[PDB]
Amino acid sequence: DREEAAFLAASILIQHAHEQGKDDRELEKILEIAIRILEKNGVDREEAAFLAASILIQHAHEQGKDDRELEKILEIAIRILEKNGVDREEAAFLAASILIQHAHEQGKDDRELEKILEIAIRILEKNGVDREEAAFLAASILIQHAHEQGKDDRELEKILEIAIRILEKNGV
Amino acid sequence: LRPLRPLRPLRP
Repeated sequence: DREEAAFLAASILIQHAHEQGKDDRELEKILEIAIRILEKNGVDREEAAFLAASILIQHAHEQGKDDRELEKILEIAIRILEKNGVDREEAAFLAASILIQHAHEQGKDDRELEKILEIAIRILEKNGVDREEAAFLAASILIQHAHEQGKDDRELEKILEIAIRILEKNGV
Repeated sequence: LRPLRPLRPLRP
């Protein structure tokens, strides 16, 4: 299907560019061209930027990159979302959401999931929201995604406890 | 509380 065909093409291109190890300027040009082809195939501009950012972040998380290069990838995604008319606060929120949702879907253990949460909080705080609001946003994303995946009461309590640790570590 | 759209899984 047209939309999904463009999505797969963009995914191949973005992931291959990232695997090559090319710098962030060439990478940004690749993201621009992916969004242009998504847009040419009838996808909303904001939605095309969102899809490009999710592809980038999900590939970078699958490659197990360290926290510094990962937050650089996140900054790239946020800049692209900004460039396509998304409010910077909403852009950081979307990028953090992408990251945390992918981490929960991977089934990553709690010690590493807390690091992922802390990274999302770092980028939300760096954009210009309070640490309390940023941690609340992170916890919100995690809780909503876990409840939407139909997880059992046990996993729900584990998720809630992780979120509560986050909040009482970052302002409560 | 902002609703969140479902994530799309990444291709292999």
